[PDB]
Amino acid sequence: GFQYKEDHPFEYRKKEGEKIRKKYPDRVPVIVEKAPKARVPDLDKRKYLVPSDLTVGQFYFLIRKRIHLRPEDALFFFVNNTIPPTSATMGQLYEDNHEEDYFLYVAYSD
Repeated sequence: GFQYKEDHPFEYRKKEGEKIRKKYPDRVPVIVEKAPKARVPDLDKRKYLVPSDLTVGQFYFLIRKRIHLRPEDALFFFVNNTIPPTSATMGQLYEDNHEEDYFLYVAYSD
């Protein structure tokens, strides 16, 4: 599973997610890591605070660039056993998929 969940016990993650949701009402907290079997670069930053209206497609645009993919290279997000559509907003994805620690978890893969 996600490295972030190894690096921090549930109770602390939940307290931090609560904190963020209180402090930043129009942002959604996202943990982003490479999928276990993906063959692409790792990012140094895993904790994201993105506008709720940001689309999944825009988030691909940002992630793709940070891992030095070309627009024509494949990239997928895995979110709770699904690939979200590009038209979904991160706010929508958060409401549908956030964990009980109040984070949304997104894996990326080629």
